[PDB]
Amino acid sequence: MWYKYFSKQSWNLRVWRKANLKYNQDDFGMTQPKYIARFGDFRFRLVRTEGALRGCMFFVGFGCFSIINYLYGRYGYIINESSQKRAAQDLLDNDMAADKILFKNRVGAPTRPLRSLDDM
Amino acid sequence: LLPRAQFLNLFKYVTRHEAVEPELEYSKNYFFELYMASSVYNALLNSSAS
Amino acid sequence: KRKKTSGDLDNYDVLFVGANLGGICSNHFDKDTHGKYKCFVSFDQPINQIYSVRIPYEQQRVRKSEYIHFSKKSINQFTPSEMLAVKEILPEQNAVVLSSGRRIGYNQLVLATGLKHDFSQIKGFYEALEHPEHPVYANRDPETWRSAQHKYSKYISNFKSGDGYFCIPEYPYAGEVECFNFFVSDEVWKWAQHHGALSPKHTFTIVNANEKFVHYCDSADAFIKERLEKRGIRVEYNTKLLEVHQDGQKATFINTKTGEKSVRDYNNLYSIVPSKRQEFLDKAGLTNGNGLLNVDHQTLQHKKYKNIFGLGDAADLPTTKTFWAGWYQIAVVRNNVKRNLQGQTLNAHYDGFSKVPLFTGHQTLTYVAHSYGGVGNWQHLKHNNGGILAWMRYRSWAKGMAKKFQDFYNGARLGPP
Amino acid sequence: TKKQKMEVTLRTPYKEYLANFDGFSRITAKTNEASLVIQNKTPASLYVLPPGPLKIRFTSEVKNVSGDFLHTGGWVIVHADNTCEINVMDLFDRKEVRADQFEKGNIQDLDTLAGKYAAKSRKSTVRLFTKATT
Amino acid sequence: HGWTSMLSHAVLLLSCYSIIIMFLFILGMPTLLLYDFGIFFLAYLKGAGKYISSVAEMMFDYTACLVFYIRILAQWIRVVLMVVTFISLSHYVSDFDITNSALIGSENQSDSMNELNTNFSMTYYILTVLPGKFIYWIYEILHTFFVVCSQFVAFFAIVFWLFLFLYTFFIIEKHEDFFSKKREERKKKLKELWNLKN
Amino acid sequence: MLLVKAVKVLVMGGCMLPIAFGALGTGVLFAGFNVALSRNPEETESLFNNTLMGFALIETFIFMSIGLGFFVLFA
Amino acid sequence: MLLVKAVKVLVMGGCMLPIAFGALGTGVLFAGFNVALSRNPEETESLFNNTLMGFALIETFIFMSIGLGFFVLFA
Amino acid sequence: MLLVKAVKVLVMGGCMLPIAFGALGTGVLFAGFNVALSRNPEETESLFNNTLMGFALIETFIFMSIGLGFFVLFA
Amino acid sequence: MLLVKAVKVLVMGGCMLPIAFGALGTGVLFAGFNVALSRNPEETESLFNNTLMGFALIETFIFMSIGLGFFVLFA
Amino acid sequence: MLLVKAVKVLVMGGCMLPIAFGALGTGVLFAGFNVALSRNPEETESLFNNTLMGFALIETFIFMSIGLGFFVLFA
Amino acid sequence: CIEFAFKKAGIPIVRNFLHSTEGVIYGLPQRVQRNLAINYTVKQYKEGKAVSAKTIKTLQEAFPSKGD
Ligand SMILES: CCCCCCCCCCCCCCCCCC(=O)OC[C@H](COP(=O)([O-])OCC(O)COP(=O)([O-])OC[C@@H](COC(=O)CCCCCCCCCCCCCCCCC)OC(=O)CCCCCCCCCCCCCCCCC)OC(=O)CCCCCCCCCCCCCCCCC
Ligand SMILES: CCCCCCCCCCCCCCCCCC(=O)OC[C@H](COP(=O)([O-])OCC(O)COP(=O)([O-])OC[C@@H](COC(=O)CCCCCCCCCCCCCCCCC)OC(=O)CCCCCCCCCCCCCCCCC)OC(=O)CCCCCCCCCCCCCCCCC
Ligand SMILES: CCCCCCCCCCCCCCCCCC(=O)OC[C@H](COP(=O)([O-])OCC(O)COP(=O)([O-])OC[C@@H](COC(=O)CCCCCCCCCCCCCCCCC)OC(=O)CCCCCCCCCCCCCCCCC)OC(=O)CCCCCCCCCCCCCCCCC
Ligand SMILES: NC(=O)c1ccc[n+]([C@@H]2O[C@H](COP(=O)([O-])OP(=O)(O)OC[C@H]3O[C@@H](n4cnc5c(N)ncnc54)[C@H](O)[C@@H]3O)[C@@H](O)[C@H]2O)c1
Repeated sequence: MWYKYFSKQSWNLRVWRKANLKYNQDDFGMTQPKYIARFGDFRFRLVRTEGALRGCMFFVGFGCFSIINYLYGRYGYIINESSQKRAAQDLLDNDMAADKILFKNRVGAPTRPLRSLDDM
Repeated sequence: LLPRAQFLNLFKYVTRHEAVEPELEYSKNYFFELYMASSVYNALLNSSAS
Repeated sequence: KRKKTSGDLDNYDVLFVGANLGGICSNHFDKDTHGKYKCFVSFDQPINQIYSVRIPYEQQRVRKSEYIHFSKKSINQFTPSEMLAVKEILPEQNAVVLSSGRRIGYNQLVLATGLKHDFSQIKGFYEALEHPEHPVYANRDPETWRSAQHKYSKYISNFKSGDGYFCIPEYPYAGEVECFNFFVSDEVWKWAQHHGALSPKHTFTIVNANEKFVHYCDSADAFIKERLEKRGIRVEYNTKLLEVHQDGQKATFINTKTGEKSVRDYNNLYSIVPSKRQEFLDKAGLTNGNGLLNVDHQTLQHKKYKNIFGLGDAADLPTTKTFWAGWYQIAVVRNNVKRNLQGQTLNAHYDGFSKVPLFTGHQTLTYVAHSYGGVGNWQHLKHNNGGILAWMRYRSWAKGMAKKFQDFYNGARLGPP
Repeated sequence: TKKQKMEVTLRTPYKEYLANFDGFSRITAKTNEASLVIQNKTPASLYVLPPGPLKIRFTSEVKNVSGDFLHTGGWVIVHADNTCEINVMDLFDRKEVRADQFEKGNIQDLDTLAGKYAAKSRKSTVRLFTKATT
Repeated sequence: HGWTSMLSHAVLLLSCYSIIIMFLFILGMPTLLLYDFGIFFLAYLKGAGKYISSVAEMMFDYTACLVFYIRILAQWIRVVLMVVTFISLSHYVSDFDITNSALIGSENQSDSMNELNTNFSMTYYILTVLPGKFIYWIYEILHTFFVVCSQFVAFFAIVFWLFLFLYTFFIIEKHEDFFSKKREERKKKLKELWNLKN
Repeated sequence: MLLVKAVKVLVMGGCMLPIAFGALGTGVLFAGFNVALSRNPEETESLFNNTLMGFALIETFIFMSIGLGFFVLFA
Repeated sequence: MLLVKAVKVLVMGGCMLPIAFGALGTGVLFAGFNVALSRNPEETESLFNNTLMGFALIETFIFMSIGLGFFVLFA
Repeated sequence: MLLVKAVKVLVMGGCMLPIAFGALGTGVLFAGFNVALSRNPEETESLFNNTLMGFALIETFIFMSIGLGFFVLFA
Repeated sequence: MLLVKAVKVLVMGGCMLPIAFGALGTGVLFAGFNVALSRNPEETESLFNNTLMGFALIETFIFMSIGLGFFVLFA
Repeated sequence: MLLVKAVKVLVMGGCMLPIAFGALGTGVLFAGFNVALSRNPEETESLFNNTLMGFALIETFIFMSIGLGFFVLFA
Repeated sequence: CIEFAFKKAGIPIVRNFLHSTEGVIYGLPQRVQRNLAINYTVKQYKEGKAVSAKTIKTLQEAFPSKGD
């Protein structure tokens, strides 16, 4: 007679795999938007819940960020080595130009940088 | 005349007539007496005269 | 500075019947005359749904606050309004009787009653469309729903299985091309069949009461019928929905051509609300045949009773009854009416321009542009097979169109030109 | 819908002073929180006046009334149709105050949670009435 | 810690280990709580998403997980205030003035007893200067009591009491109520004994 | 170069401005909750819930800026 | 050159000013909703909706500023 | 070098800005509590717990700021 | 050296900002205590206690800044 | 050297910020005291005393600032 | 106070006006004095069960209160 003492007020939820099936995912959350495309639809179709998706993508992010940061260390010079060589000589070209137009006192100190606009 | 319980629940919805000098929680109970005593006081006079 | 005119008068010099397009004309008619005239408006319904973004609304690209607008907002503050329908029209006496019975006189009448929806044409339809769970869907939302109801967005999503029917009522009806969502559903329902969300034994057919989809544009109707076949959709012409049983999910159809009716099980049903001609326009002898106003195609002026005009859907014009089509009709009516009050001639002619988007995919569309003679402009049926071009044009109509109807009703933004 | 310029009704269970009057120009009373002023076009609202003073201006002098009264407590209601009604337990003029006759045997009170507030009000009126005479 | 003074060469040994223990196991309390939520643990913190992009929520969900720990780790700044304020008082008391002028029969003759010791402070020393030194002493100890007594409560009232009130709860719905109906039947079986007034 | 680096670290300090407004916005929200509670203590649940929900959005902007801070500091 | 670049990153930091005001304005709006709820809690859904709606308009300015930031940061 | 270090210490001063708003937000919070308390003292306990609770979240941001302060000053 | 000290002492001056806000919050706190007392003077002592309690949490932030001030001024 | 002296004399000026906030806080406190007095004049002496008490707390910050000011100006 | 008198104690508004005038009933003219009078009888109605006379009208006699 265990069903005699079972309280039906526990039917407020339908718990299955640590998830309540009576959740209006169509009106709240990442699943509410109906303008989602083939990829976003196939993604939720697999997991059925944003909670499981967000939880898995939580760790996948550390994996991807640590990977791209590695590739940017190992590789990367393929697309930025030019901007470094340019700034290297540019940092020297502008320094050589400063020594030409700058007031140096009896010691090598630019004590008058605001003498004119070109000096600033 | 409706009882206190029905009158209070009905009166708390009052919004057209502002009640801020006494707060609604007090004005609801006070105006209930006026609503009840007025009818009672009026009836006694009619019966006493009759 | 300026004072609001009185609404409790016995007669006016201009009278508009309608708020959707009748309010846009008044707000535009005043700015054209600077308020030299007193115009009255009398609409029937308090709320005007933006059916031009109905599909973006079903995709939840537009919130319910940008899809629902009160009729008062379309009308300006200076012009008075009253939500009472006209009970009868007396052209010989130049007056109008309202539901209450107050006689009102006029010098110029503009009719914009459009096509009034009649849910009673389909028994058991409104009762099922209001149910938050029954799979019966329609083209508009009832007035008994609150902000927490989103059943409109479940027609495409909740089609896990069963027989689907897309019903089109008998012409004239409202929402010819702006409510055809059977191209986006096919693409969305194509994905479901790929991963099993949609059962393989399902049937979706288009039940068209009319013989053709677009009556006044053959080039547009040819593309639709051509694209339906390439996609694999089935159609049944001359058949119109007749009854809806919410208990057993039975839909009684009838082939008007053969008069043979049948009953078919459904699990996801969509139907454009059918219209119905109003008798007070026939008692006055204004409509012609189908029930549309008999007015000129160029000047929009009524054949008889030159002091009466008509625009929108109620007008009998060989063109697609759209909103952009109405934009060009507002400028013409306010012009001719402006010339009628001055006795001058009518130099404003309407070319029959009508512009409505056709959503060919989940995020792609193509504009159906055509003049009176069905001839299309540079936009007619462009980027129809999808692509980057249709994608951008889709976002511009879904994310930036409902934000404009607030201005149209206010007055800050006028028509296209 | 709407009513005329205004109408005020001052009634007492034992006598009616003004069934309906319009000549008055303004009304001022003291509520629990602060003093208010009810005149023409005053929005709809409810008020409960403790036993304080009630002063009302008359454009034309009304017989038997001075326009300055001390009420023992009443209810006030301003209906939506620009109409206010004043109902008090009792009313009298300041000239009949007969001051210095207070505390003539009713000083005793009971030490309870209700008697504390009971005396609180009684003391408030004494302090009020003394000022009302001025 | 007095009874541990002979148990090692460091009087505060047990206190130095306990502060690390206290830190590690309090640092693990949030970690095991997420393990108890499961893979949905991010919904228990932030709730439902807003955008369809998982990458976008990924950034909002990371902030939710950091805040989850910052509510805890940020409360250790309170402990620093308690220590800093405790040291400031030990410094003032340890460096408080004590001289042979306060000693009875001092034999520390070389400790400024036989020298000229003048100052440039306010005279009436015991009336102006020395009371002021005790005035500041009373301030250092009153400020210390307020900080340690207030920050001590705020630490546990937030790290445990409030932290668990936000992320944990108890349900009101019940699954079985067979005690209520047995007590009624059991009370009828004892109806006669109660009639005797036990 | 060296100055732009100095501005980056400087902008990171400016990120503490929402932190200041977030504190005031919190006291203001809880100050109203107290009043709103005394006016009608029957509905503690809704008021209390809407409070933290507001607090959520308030602090959301706070951490949003912190992200923007480190972003400009390294990008 | 680099001077203008320094102002570019500086303006980028300035975008955190509405973020601070958006936080304060949030608490103020919800603080009123709390009081408004206790006053007449029958219209929870109505008042609740208007609250989130207004807030959405706030983040519009916020995101607008950030967009303006990256724009001037790169253009 | 010397410039950036001067800016790091400068930002460390900026952290004292929330400390100011926290004081005002605190007085405002307890200012409302006294009013909310005088309005309905029967429910003092509820108001009181919510009062101190909000205060905790207030100085939480303040402590959070000091973190970022020392961070940039040493990182 | 002195230059870094110059910006340190500059930061040390910033500590007077909470000292300023603390005064305004104090005036606001006692302002509410007065009006709140008038509405329900029966519980004067209760309001008075919570009044001074808030002023303490104010100085909590104040002394905190002064600590942070002197620290960074010498560390 | 000389530059540190300059920032010192400037910080000394910063002490006038609490002097400004303390003024506004005083106006607000007495503003509520007036309204609070009209609400319940029966306790004028109580409100009046607590009123001045708050102001005394306002000057506390004033003395704290000017004190810290002259110190930093000479230390 | 009229508000807290009813909140912290079951004192109706009418009873409050009575206790308010209680201290000034003698000051007011005799016209008002005769008006401020409550004297009746209440019986629990069996043949002769109870007979209660309500004459105080200020204490917990006619308008009971929680405080009393
Ligand atoms: C360069 C360095 C590279 C380094 C590489 C390092 C190595 C990398 C390897 C590892 C890669 C990472 C692994 C990822 C997989 C891991 C799993 C996972 O995370 O999930 C996938 C994950 C899912 O994404 P999601 O965010 O969850 O999806 C969002 C919604 O859910 C989606 O919702 P939806 O599905 O419903 O619909 C989506 C879409 C609808 O989409 C569609 O429908 C299109 C579908 C087309 C399909 C095409 C089919 C093709 C078929 C093949 C061809 C046919 C076959 C022919 C065969 C021929 C054979 C020869 O609807 C929209 O309208 C979207 C909004 C509009 C687009 C917004 C784009 C913003 C970009 C802003 C920058 C603009 C830059 C412009 C200028 C650029 C010039 C360079 O993928 C990603 O996250 C992509 C990366 C996102 C990072 C964004 C941050 C960077 C910002 C952009 C860069 C800005 C420029 C910066 C520098 C510029 C310098 C010039
Ligand atoms: C120096 C490092 C410092 C970091 C220290 C951090 C230490 C953290 C310690 C915490 C403990 C970690 C141990 C985890 C135990 C996991 C055990 C387990 O596996 O049980 C499963 C258990 C899930 O079970 P459940 O939730 O109870 O119920 C599941 C439902 O029934 C399921 O319902 P459903 O069936 O509807 O869901 C569907 C499905 C949905 O799943 C998806 O989302 C799908 C994802 C996409 C998959 C790819 C799809 C590809 C599609 C291909 C399509 C092909 C088409 C072909 C077509 C065919 C064409 C013909 O969901 C799942 O089944 C997956 C759930 C399990 C995922 C477990 C992920 C674990 C990742 C851990 C990686 C790192 C471990 C390192 C350990 C190192 C130890 C030395 O996993 C968890 O509970 C995860 C909880 C972990 C939370 C830990 C958070 C701690 C904080 C970490 C970050 C803190 C940062 C701040 C640092 C501050 C300084 C302190
Ligand atoms: C027809 C008439 C014929 C007769 C006429 C007779 C006329 C007589 C003329 C007399 C001429 C002057 C006498 C000169 C000889 C003085 C000999 C002496 O021992 O003084 C040494 C004494 C210490 O100096 P020193 O040893 O030479 O060392 C040099 C430097 O001090 C060293 O520098 P430092 O910085 O290192 O020193 C620290 C500094 C520390 O800084 C200070 O000076 C401390 C003072 C701060 C408090 C200042 C406020 C005092 C006011 C309190 C009362 C206010 C009431 C009203 C307030 C209303 C507010 C709006 O000084 C001290 O340490 C002072 C400690 C000793 C005083 C504290 C104890 C006082 C006992 C009080 C008991 C009172 C009970 C009643 C008894 C009265 C009779 C015995 O010098 C003085 O204090 C001069 C006193 C000048 C008189 C001031 C007037 C006081 C007014 C009292 C008001 C209440 C009575 C009003 C009566 C009205 C009558 C109409
Ligand atoms: N797709 C749809 O289902 C649908 C439905 C309605 C409108 N629309 C769009 O709205 C555009 C313009 O609409 P419209 O102006 O032609 O008509 P309408 O649908 O906007 O309605 C006409 C207005 O007048 C009122 N009305 C109708 N009969 C009335 C009567 N006897 N008395 C008083 N008022 C009366 C209506 O309530 C309404 O305010 C159309 O081009 C169409 O695209 C679409």
